[PDB]
This record gives sequence, C-alpha cells and structure tokens, in this order.
Amino acid sequence: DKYTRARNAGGKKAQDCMLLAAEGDSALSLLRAGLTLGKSNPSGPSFDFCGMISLGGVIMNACKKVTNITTDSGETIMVRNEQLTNNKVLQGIVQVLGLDFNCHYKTQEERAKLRYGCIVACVDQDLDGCGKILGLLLAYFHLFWPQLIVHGFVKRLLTPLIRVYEKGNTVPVEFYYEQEFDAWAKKQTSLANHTVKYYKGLAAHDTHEVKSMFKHFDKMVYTFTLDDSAKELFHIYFGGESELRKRELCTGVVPLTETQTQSIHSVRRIPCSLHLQVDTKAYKLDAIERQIPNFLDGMTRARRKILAGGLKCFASNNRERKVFQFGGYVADHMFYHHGDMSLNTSIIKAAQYYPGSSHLYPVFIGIGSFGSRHLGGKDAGSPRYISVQLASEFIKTMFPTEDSWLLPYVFEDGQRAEPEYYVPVLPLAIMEYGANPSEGWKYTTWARQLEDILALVRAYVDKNNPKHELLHYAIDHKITVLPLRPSNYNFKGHLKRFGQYYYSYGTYVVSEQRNMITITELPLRVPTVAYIESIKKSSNRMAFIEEIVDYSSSETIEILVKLKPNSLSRIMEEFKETEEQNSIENFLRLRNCLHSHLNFVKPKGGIIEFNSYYEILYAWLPYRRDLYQKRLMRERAVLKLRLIMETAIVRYINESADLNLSHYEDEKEAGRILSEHGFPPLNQSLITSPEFATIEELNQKALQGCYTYILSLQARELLIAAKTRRVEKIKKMQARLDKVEQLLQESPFPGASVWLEEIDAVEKAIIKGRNTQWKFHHH
Amino acid sequence: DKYTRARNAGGKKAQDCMLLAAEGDSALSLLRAGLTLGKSNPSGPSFDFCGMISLGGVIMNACKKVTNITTDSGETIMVRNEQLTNNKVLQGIVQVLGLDFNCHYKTQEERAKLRYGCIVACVDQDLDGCGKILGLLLAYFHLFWPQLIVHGFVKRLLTPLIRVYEKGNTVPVEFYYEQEFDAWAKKQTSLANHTVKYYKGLAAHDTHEVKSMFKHFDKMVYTFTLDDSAKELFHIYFGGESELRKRELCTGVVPLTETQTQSIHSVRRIPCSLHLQVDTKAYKLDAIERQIPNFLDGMTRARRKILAGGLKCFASNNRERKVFQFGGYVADHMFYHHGDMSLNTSIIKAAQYYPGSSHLYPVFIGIGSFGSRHLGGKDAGSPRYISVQLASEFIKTMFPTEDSWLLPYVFEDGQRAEPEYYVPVLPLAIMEYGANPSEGWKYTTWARQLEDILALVRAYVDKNNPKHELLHYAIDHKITVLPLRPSNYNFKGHLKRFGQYYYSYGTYVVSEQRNMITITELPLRVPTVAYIESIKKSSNRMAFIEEIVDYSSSETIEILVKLKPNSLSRIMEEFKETEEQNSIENFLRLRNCLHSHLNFVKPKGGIIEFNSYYEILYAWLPYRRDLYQKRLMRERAVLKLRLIMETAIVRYINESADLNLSHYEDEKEAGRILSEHGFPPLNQSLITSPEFATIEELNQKALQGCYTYILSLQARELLIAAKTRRVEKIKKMQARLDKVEQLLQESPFPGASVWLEEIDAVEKAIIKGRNTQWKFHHH
DNA sequence: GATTGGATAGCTATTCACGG
DNA sequence: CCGTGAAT
DNA sequence: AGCTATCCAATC
Ligand SMILES: COc1cc(NS(C)(=O)=O)ccc1Nc1c2ccccc2nc2ccccc12
Ligand SMILES: COc1cc(NS(C)(=O)=O)ccc1Nc1c2ccccc2nc2ccccc12
Ligand SMILES: [Mg+2]
Ligand SMILES: [Mg+2]
Ligand SMILES: [Mg+2]
Repeated sequence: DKYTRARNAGGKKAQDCMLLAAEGDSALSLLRAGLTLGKSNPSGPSFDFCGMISLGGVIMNACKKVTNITTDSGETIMVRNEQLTNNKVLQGIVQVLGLDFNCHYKTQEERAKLRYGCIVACVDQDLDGCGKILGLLLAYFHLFWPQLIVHGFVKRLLTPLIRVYEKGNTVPVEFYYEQEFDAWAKKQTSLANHTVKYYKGLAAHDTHEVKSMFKHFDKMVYTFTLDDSAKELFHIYFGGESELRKRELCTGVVPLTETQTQSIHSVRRIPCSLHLQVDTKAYKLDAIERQIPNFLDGMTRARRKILAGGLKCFASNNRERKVFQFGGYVADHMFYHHGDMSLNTSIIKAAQYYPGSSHLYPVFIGIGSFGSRHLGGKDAGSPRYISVQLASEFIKTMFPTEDSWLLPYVFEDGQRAEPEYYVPVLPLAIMEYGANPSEGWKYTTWARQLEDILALVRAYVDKNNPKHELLHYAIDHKITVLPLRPSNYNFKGHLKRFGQYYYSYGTYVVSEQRNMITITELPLRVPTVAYIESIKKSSNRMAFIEEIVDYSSSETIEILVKLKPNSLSRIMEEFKETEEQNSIENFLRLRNCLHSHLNFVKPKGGIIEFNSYYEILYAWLPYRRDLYQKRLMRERAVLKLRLIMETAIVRYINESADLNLSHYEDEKEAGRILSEHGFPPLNQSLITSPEFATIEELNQKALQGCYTYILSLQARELLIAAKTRRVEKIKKMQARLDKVEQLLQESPFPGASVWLEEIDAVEKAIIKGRNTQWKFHHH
Repeated sequence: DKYTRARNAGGKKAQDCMLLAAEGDSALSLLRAGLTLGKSNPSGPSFDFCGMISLGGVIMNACKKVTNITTDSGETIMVRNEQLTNNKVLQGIVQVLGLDFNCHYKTQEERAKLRYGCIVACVDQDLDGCGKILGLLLAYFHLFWPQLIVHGFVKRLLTPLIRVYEKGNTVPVEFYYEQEFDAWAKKQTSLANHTVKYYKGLAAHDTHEVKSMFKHFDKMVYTFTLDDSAKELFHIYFGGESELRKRELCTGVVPLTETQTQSIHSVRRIPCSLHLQVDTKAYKLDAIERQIPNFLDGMTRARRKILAGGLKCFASNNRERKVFQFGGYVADHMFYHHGDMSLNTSIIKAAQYYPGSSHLYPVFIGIGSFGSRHLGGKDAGSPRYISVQLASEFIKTMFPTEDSWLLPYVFEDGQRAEPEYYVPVLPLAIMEYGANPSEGWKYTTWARQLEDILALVRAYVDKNNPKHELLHYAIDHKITVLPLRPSNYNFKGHLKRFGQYYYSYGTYVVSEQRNMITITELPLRVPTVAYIESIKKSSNRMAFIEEIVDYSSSETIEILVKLKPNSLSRIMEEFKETEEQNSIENFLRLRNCLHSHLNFVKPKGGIIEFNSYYEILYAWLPYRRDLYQKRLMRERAVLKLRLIMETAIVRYINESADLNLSHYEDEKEAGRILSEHGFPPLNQSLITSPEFATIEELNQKALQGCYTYILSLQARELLIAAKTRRVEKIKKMQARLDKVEQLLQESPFPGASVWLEEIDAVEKAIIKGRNTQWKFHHH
C-alpha cells in the first residue's frame, strides 16, 4: 500500500482532485519529484489536489476470472472469482477510490460519491506499459463500470518516447511512435545538426525536462472515450476464446490515419477502440515474437541474444564467469532493454542439464548447482554464486563459425545485434524438448531420435545412399519413407504408438511374496516430488497404500510402495486393465501422452503452423543448402582477391630493392610511382578479413583500391624465408581455390561433401558430450 | 523459519541428533546433497540424526545488550533489553534448541532435556564467517551457558580452504590457511603437474568431493573447549570497554605454532581462546583496515577501488553509465569480492554533492537525483536509474596521470588491482567531512579552510615566500606558524573558537511586531528533518511554541517559529544567556561543537593517531616530495633511452638502401649483420611503454634485448616526411630532456615549480567546479 | 536510543493455452 | 487447480 | 523493481 493521499481527497473538494496510478516505482519517483515543485510555479499540480499509488507490475485480467450467471428475474449478475477478490492491487485501488460493484454511476450524483475526480494512469511509452498494463486496466474498468469511461473518468498521461532537439532552438519536436519519427526524419534532408533522444520508460526526462513537462501539465492529460464497436473489441483481446485471438493476430497492425491522430491531438480524447487496435495488438504481436521459437533456429529472441553474447564474451578465453556478470555483459552488448532477473533466469535455464531436461544439447557448461531431476530443476542456485562457460567443442561444430558472417542481422539504432536466426547443421527445432504458452498459440515439442534424423539427412545429401533417389520426390513431398520416432536417450521406459498418439510408460517391478511394489522409471519429463504429490492427492489410490517413499540419489529414481494386505485383487478390480494400459500402470499413473503443438515463428515475422515433424525438416533443408552454396561462392571470391593481393605482394618483394621506396617523398608520390609501375590498387582491409559484407559489396569495394598493402609491409617480411613461406601459402590458396571450384559442381547441390563432414564432426562431438555427462574436459 | 527437523529429534534420540547451522542457501544445498546419499554411502549421515537451519541474519552482540544487577539475595542476574529479546534469529535458535535461561546445565540430567545433542556451525572459510559469526556465537554461549561449551555442546565443520590435486592421482591435499599453502608451495620444488583450487566458502565443490566429505563425515567435526584464560579474553573482544580493544588491536596476529595445530588436528578439539586470538582478531584487523581512511589518500579501500575502476573505465570516453553497470565493471576488473549493493551504495555516496555533504570535491559527476540537504542525503534514487561519469578535469589535475605508474600496488592472484594508496597534489585527508566508527576506534574529520591549506603548502614549496624560512624549522618541527581554521564555504553561520573547541552557530533574526523568530541557517551538517524532530521532541522548548513552518528550498534554510504571545520574557528567564551562546541559541539549539577523532591507517597496515591537523599535513608532505623526485628521475631515464632508440632508427632509415635487407635469409642473419654494422640491441617493447618498471629495471632490461625496432619498421616510415617528423620529435625530446635536467637541480627539492604549477591548475579546476555547482559543462 | 560507512541475500504475483 | 518461458 | 537488521564508538 504505497498510497500518498491528497489533502482535499474525500472532502468537499473531492470532485476536482486527481489520482495518479504508476506502472512501477520509477514512475512513482518521477511523479513525486514533479509534484514537489511548489513555490517555483503557482500553476501546476501539487499534493493538495493529487494522489499517488502504484500498480506493481502486471495487473490481473478480470475478464477471465469473472463468471456471468442469470437470476430468476432475468438479471445477469457477475460472480467474481475467489482469486479475483484476493488481489491486493485491485483491492487497494477500489478502496482508495471507494468504488462500488453495485452502483452503475449513470448519473452525476452517484459520480459525486467517489473519493477522487478522475483516475490518471502514468505508464511508460514502451509496448508493455501502453499495451498490456493500460489495456488490462481499461478492460477492468469497462467490464465492471462501463459508464465511468463514457463520462471521462479515466485519463492517461501521454509522454513522448522520442525527442528531437535542434541547437539554437529551446523547444524540441516530440514523437510518440517510431513510424512518425522516421517518416519525419526521412522527409528532412539532413538531421546532422539535430540530436535524437530515446526514452526507455519514465527513468529519463532529466529535471529540466520534468519541470518543462509539469509546467504544461494540462497538455499531457488525455481522456479515454467509449464507442459502440469497442465492446466487441474488448471481448476479442481479453475474452476467454483464443480462436478470436488466433484470427486477429494472423495479420499485421494497421496504423492510424492522419485525420484520426489530428483529431486526437486537437481534442485530447482517445477512443478506446483505437487504443486496442493499435497498442494492444502491437504488444500481443511482440509477445508472440518473444515467447515462441523460430523453426530454423529452435530458440527464442532472448536465447539467441544470450548465445551471441556468449560467443562474443568467451571468444577470447573460455573462463568461468558469474551468471550475474555474464548477464550484465549480454545486456550491455546485445541491447537488452528489459529486467536483468529475467535474463539471468533464461541463462540458468539454458545451462541446465539432467535427464528429462528441456535441452538435450545445452550450449553452456554449468559450474555449481543447476537443478536436478527432482523438483523439476527449480532447485538451482542464485545467479550470484553459480558460473557458466561456453561448450565450445559442441558449438563450433553445430553452428559453424564461417557461416555467421552470412546470416541476416537485427539492427538496433543503426548498430548490429544478434543475428535474425542461425542455421544449424542439424535441425535443432525437432531435436529437443519444449513447452510454453503465448498469445493465441501454445508451443510444445517432444524431441526426435538422433539416429533417425541422421539417417534422413544422410539420405537427403548422400547421393550414394540406396534411399537417396526416393527421398527426393518426383511425385509429391508428402509421402513418408523413413521413421521419425521419439528419442529415448535418458529414458528407461517404453514408447508405444496407438492410433495417432505416442505414449510413454515408466517401468516397475512387483514382489508379491513380500507385498512390495517398486517403480524404477517414471514417464517422460515428470518431476518426482510432483508425481508423489499427485499420487498422494488421489484418495481413491491413497486408500490401498500404507506408505510410499524414495531413495533416489540424483539421477536414477525408484519409488517403493507398501500397500495394505490383500489389496492387489482390488487393484485389478477397481482399476481396469486394457491393452493401452494395465491395472498397475493405471493405479500408479505410469502412463504419459505426448501432445505436440508445432507452432513456430517464420523468419519474416509472424506465426506458422505445421502438421508433422517431416514438414519442419523439409522446410529447414533448403535454408541450409542455400547457406552452403552462398558460403562457397563468397569463399571463392575471397580466395580470388587474396590470390591477386598475395601475388602482387610477392612481385613487389622480388624487386623491392630496385624501387628504392625511400627515395620518394611521401605517400601520394609513392602511390603514383607504384601505379606507374603497374601495381593494382586493392582494398587491403576488405580482403585480409573482409566483413559481414556480401559478394557484390566485395566487388564494389575492391573496385576502389589503395596501395596500403605495400606501405604497411614490415622489414621482417623482406627476407628470404618470409618470401618462401609466402609462396607456399600462395600454393595452398591455389589448391583450396581449385578444390572449392570442383566442389561447386557437385551433385545434388554444391557442397554436399562439406555437409557430410560437418554431420560427422557434430555427431562425434555429441557422442563425446554424452559420454562425459555434458562436462567436457571436466570428468 | 528455514528448519528441517531431524526424524529422531524431539526427546527420544535427542542425545545423538546433531543440528547444522549454516550461512545461506548454498550451504543448505550442499548439506542436502550430502545427506540425501543412500545405497551409495551406507555409512554416512542422514536426516535421521541431522538437523538443518539457516541463520537468516546476523548475530547480535549480547554482551552489550544485557545488564547485570545484584538482588538482595546476593545473586547477580542478567536482564536482557527489548532488542535482544525481540531478535528473530536468537529466538529461533533458542526455540529450536529449547534452551532455558534459568537452567545452568551443570549436569547431564539438565543437558538431556535439550532437543539436540550438539550444535554444529557450518560457515564459510573466509574472514567473515570464521571470525565474526563464530566469535559472536561463542560469545553468546559463553555469556549465557558456559557449561555447554565446557561439555562440548558446540562444534564446527572444518572444510578445506585450498586443495591442490596431483595429476594422475585421485587424492589431493588440503590447506585450511593461506599461509600454510604458501609455505608448502614455496617449499615444494615444482607445481607444474599440480593444480591448485581455491574454495571461497563451501558453495563451490565437486560432487565427488562432497561424496568423499560425507564418506568421511566425522573427520570434519571439531568440538570447542573452554579454558581459564578465555573467561577474560571474551571480555576483551566483546565487552563494553573499547580501551581494551584499542590496547589489543594495536598489534598483528600471532599464528599458531606447529605443536598446537598438530594437537588440534590429532584430537579434533579447538580451544576457544585460540580461535578468538586468531580468527576474530584477523577479522577485526581487516575491518579496521577497510573502514578507516588512509591519511595520505584520504579514502578507504572500497573508495580507492571505485576511483581506480572509474579511471580505467571512463578513459576511452566520458559517456555516462548507469550506477549498477559501473559497479559491475568495477567488481569485474578490480576483484571486488563482496556484495554489489555495498558497492552501489559506496558509489552513490561518492557521487553526492550538496551543502554540508561529506565530499566537498566529489570525484564524480552525477546525472539524476543524489539526495539534498534535507533528509541528510538518503533521498537519492535507485542505482538502476541514475547515471554517473568521471569529473575529468578535477581528477586529472588532482591525481596526475603519470604518477599512477609509480605507486605501490595491490596484487590479487598475481594480477594487478587498485593502488596501495594515492598521493594527491593537495592533502585530501583534511579537506573533506567524515564521521564513522570501526572496531576499537572512531574517525571524525571536519574540513579545513582551502585558503589556509594553499598558503601553508605554498610557503612550504615557494622558497620565495617571506614565510618559507620559518615554515621550515631549524629549531624543532613541532610548531605552528600559520592558521588552520575550519572551512566555511556553504556556511552562512558563525564559527567561534573557545578554549580548545570550535563552535558553529546558526543565524537567526527577530521581529517584534509579531515576535516572529526566523532561522536562516543551521550549524554544520545537520539535516532539516532531524532538527525539526529534535526541536519538537523536547517538551520544555516547544511547549512555548504553537507551530513551526519551513519553505526551505534545495539549498536555503528558513524556519518561522509561531511561538506563544508575550513569550520572550521567560525564554530569557529560563534558557540562560552565557558568553558562549545566547539564550535564543540555547533555546533553538543552534550551536554545535566540532569534535575531531583523527585516527587513520598507515600505508603499510596498522593504525595511527594524530593530535592536530598540522601533524597530518607534516606527515603528508614528504611523501609527495619523494614522489615528485622519483617521477622526475624515471622520466629522465626513459627520455635518455628513447633518444638513443630514435637516433638509431633515424640512422637506419637514412642508410637502409645501402644494406639491402632483402639479401639476407632470416631473422638471425639480419640480427648478426646489424650487430656487425654497430646497431645497438635494445628492448623496444619496454622502452616504448614500460608503465611499471622501476629506474633500475630500465637499466637491467635495456642491454638484454633484440633488434625488433628495426625489423618492425613499415615501408611508410621509409619516406622523407616520416624521417622529418622523426627528427623533429628528436629535437623536442632533447628540449624536454635538458628541461628536466634543469628541473632536477632546484632548491629546496627537485620539481618544486612543477608542484606549484599543479597547485595552480587544481585550484583553477576547483574554482570552475564551484562556480558550476560541481557540474562541469552542464550549467 | 540516533547517527555515520562498509559489509553480511532472500523474499514479494501475475499474463498467455491446453491438456492432466 | 497445476504448469511451463519471458516479461513487468 | 523494491523491502526487510546489525556491528563497531562517542557525543547528543
Ligand atoms: C503484483 O506485482 C507486485 C506486487 C508487489 N506488492 S503487493 C501489491 O503484491 O503486496 C510487489 C512486486 C510486484 N511485482 C513483481 C516484480 C515486478 C517487476 C520486476 C520483478 C518482479 N518480481 C516479482 C517477484 C515476486 C512477486 C512480485 C514481483
Ligand atoms: C537473509 O538475509 C540475511 C542473511 C544473513 N545471513 S549470514 C549467516 O551471512 O549473517 C545475514 C543478513 C541478512 N539480511 C540482510 C538485510 C536485512 C535487512 C535489511 C537489509 C539487508 N541487506 C542485506 C544485504 C546483503 C546480505 C544480507 C542482508
Ligand atoms: Mg519498462
Ligand atoms: Mg561469505
Ligand atoms: Mg551475496
């Protein structure tokens, strides 16, 4: 309860006081600082007429918790959920404002009973603040007291996130959306004399800006208004039907026309339907993009940033670092503008490894406590006391280093960030476990057998496999010719397919001579403590058992169960036996069903729904093949340029004494003399280690050349051994060049043998990691 | 209430159950992993007879919170105050153990009533856990129930601190103290095949390691035993007399002899007196070292680390950074092995600036809110939302950049860290405000007037000042000839010296047409809120006042005292008007006394006590003088070496076409022919950038070198323009060399004029900072 | 009791889907 | 009712 | 994102 009352709140001047609701604590501090500006300006808000309160992060969604029931007289009353009534934030809001769940406030006399004139929401300009928190608050108010919105009881504090200043002019130009900002920027010829400022939340606007904004306080308050359509909109974005969200979120967001925003800014009334259509839709699309993995990479945006930052950090030396320090480094270098605790949790999850864990091939090696098979991995240590390091042996084979220069990249404010997506050697999307929800769709994936995947890919790329010709299709690409069965690496149970569903069964053994029943393997991905709690809550099963206990150490589980005398007969009697599941498995809940929700995010943004793992594999193959071809082409261009440069270098070295470079005056004279002598001008910085640059860029930049590759020659290279090593290197480049030229004309596509070798290397690395419990050089 | 009771604990097997008291959740996880072993370690501890509890706090010193009173029955009883009774950790411990404060437990019958047979402390091996926590626990038990310590009711878990593994062997060796490991390693012939591992606490250990520890569990439990001496020793370390700690902590810790440690490791019993004399004394000495400033530098260890880290970080660019990110950088790069919140608080305190603050000259510019005169500076923002940057001008003028290469340094694991101490141009120890306690001592300093300090230093250095001669002493250097008065920069009150004490007075005015009392200034360093609460607390003062009001701005003080009508008379009558302070000041408490406790830390460890600021200045002067001399000599030597190198380089570049280096085969042939031609062999890397080498190191490593400075020359240098620039550089270096030679011979000591120029520069920087409210290029 | 600095770490609730 | 990851 | 208590000393 962070309420800071107003002096006139609840008194005879209640109908002109204001209540400020802050998204978090930074907004609280900014509001307090602005309010405590008395005696410097008689005009402006102050604590005698304004309130102060905090919402505390995400607020609850009332539209799902409430349930509508009709009465005898046809009245429809909304019963509020037990959890809904016990929420502290909503209770505090309703107590401070003195709202009633029975009065409809249809008349001004009823509106006079509230303790404040109006409620003003102060939230950040980011997607989360404007779309989720404000949207949820609007949904709450619309659901319970729709009439309040009509009479302008709900207002918001609109603050820009972009400010462009021009030196010599004291007033800036403010943009509330990036679209209008960049449209204005591209409209102008040059902004080199200007300066742009972003505001990631209300943790900005230095005291000068705070004073300037609070001077014109009334110019920032915007009143929400209601229309007819908004009703059916509020049900779509916050109702209990996810099908409507699926249909709504399958398309993009249409921005507001100029007339609409002109009316909004001239009158300062915002229709809630427009707010839902723009801000909430944008937030939901961003949430989909953040919480659902890409079908090529298999990882979400946060995990991709983590991997890129880890590669950058541990490229120098693979030394352990604290999770907090590494997360801070990642947030600093990868431009992660969210809370650090979420990043640390994501790192910890990515580094975990145990039977049944989400990652079969984690990209990190964890030093410390990183969860266990029991407790579902939630028993991990704090990020301040555990360390992670790069599993370089597996990474350098799964994500080839030379292919990183060719992926499309994500640019923030003109700076490079983590790539848009990686293209692994083997399809990682269908090679690991995962399960989590998002807006509209849910994602769930059970890993496939490694041997089946290897056989399929080797058939596709081998050109010598007896099944290669039929894997390629001259009829259609829906037929299945090879099995893709669920993996059972760390699983001692069984997997059986019935109809269209795969079921996993744990294994047990029964010693009737003593009346003891012991289970030795639980089904796939079930925590032991959760399983024990589940088997204890069922009183029907609990009746037969005297006691159950465990002696599982850290990775192998066994439960021993002593049940009441002469209970087995009743066990078979009450619990039916079927070919899908026997009496004992039904009794002990040793059967699990593997449901798959193959919903991913396509490279160009958006969602995509698959029907089988074969579709994912067939979609992933062309990207990898094209990446191989592009890599080879750029490699050939680089070799040609490098050969030309090295031949010129050797030619200069041969006759360096004759030239007598010391005789000439300066750089330009020497360059002119060299050009007169026939030395070609190249781009040394673009050829010795080019860039993320592409091939046409390579040619264009190599067109304009300098003579720096001669002037930067150390005297040590002028000896004889250096020249001999240089010509040997030239021979090696020539051999590599004609080898890759031969590789280019290869069937079925260029670089098939390279793919085969990478497959073998990654298979060996995976085997080595499995042998040492995924702790390389630590066994 | 973290507590997992043992199965047998409660009164049936209470005599064999043991309770493990740990530090944090890391120890909890380690102990849980050890105890959960089953069917793989049958002879080992388990939850049948092992307790589990977390302290979850810090232990209060009970010896200071109790009162001993003798009743009429000739019995001395100890009554505990409210805070001791209400402490959560002690209450939990006494409830779990079921201790009685009336039973003396002198026999086995009363001891059997306890819920556990023994209590085992499981703390880290660092100074904190071993010293502070264990000493406080032992003090608690000895104060209340000595017989429990006598009968071995208290034990500790002794875990190895450092372990070295022999490659090819599965058994390492263990050391519990750093000195033992250091002695063994120095005595050991070679350790290339040996792998050392530090265990900072027990949060980091191998699974096989903990498996072995719980395989041999009783080998790591040591019982504490009492003796005759300890009865008084506790009173020295935890009693109410600080003089005993002053007399005890003024010397180093005497290590345990070989016979004592051999007996301890043989019988597994530890005398409590030895533990107090070693671990607690070491911890207290470390606390003194890290909580009291150095009299030369003027800052503590944490502040020195912060300053060095800021200098290293903001060198590339002065762009602002968030406080938490900068703290993470400092912790990473200078090996800060403590919590991040402490570092963030220290940085915030170092960057603060307001009237009456502790830092008249902050080493940081703070963007955001950093507190104000009211609330004493505790109203600053969160470290995640306020930015800091380096005050480049003041730092560069106060701590010269070159001198940083010549200070003694602190080494961690063979790597450099923050300097041992800094030697600023002006003595910063007596130009700031400070007040804080530490073990056995208190530090309190009131800043001196800048003008007096400048005059004193100049008279000591100018050699032309008419006061220079008698400032030096041919009779005795324990006399004062110049004033040293408290500074009044942001002070509009009065300062008056009476006897041996300075007093600060506020300023007040009176108006008789209402009898309005207006306070325009408070004494030095008193927050407004605390003063208001103090004036309200005393009944006899505000009983004559109805109201008090204050419209105080961010930097101004005004208090209006709405007091009773016709009241002045008994204010004069009651509150006595003395020559030291008038009745009105006595009635508003506007007089303060400036007490100074000048206790500092010597450069080579230890504490030192001064009697006046003149002593501090006199001690500080020779260090700066010697540093100036050493800097001048090192620069002279470096200049000579660089002149030789550049002359040789010029000669080569001049006659390079003659030798025709292309003819020779490899590096050795080129070196041989160069030596034959007479080019001297030097250490190019050292002379180009020594950065830490002493004056003798330059000479010793000059002759042993290579011919790298020739073979690393590029073609661009062979041109005429490069040679002309080189010869111009040679001329400039010669001019600087003979200028330095002139500076070397200079009365009274070398480099006096340099000191004068730097004094003028720092004075100008200070004035510029004062004029812009210590916000450079931000006004 | 209060007050100053530099050190000790672990809790506080939700949103989004779709099956148990 | 619970439970997953990524966010306030 | 914030919120939770104590140790040292000497004067108030
Ligand atoms: C409802 O969200 C919060 C409420 C409170 N206090 S209350 C009204 O329930 O008595 C405090 C914090 C939060 N929000 C939380 C977070 C917000 C931002 C970032 C991390 C957060 N982590 C939280 C963890 C547990 C509970 C609330 C958190
Ligand atoms: C659980 O919190 C604490 C645990 C300990 N454990 S131990 C054996 O090292 O003494 C010690 C102290 C705390 N409490 C802490 C705080 C309590 C109140 C207010 C602020 C606190 N700040 C802390 C900062 C770091 C560590 C513990 C703190
Ligand atoms: Mg935000
Ligand atoms: Mg510790
Ligand atoms: Mg910690």
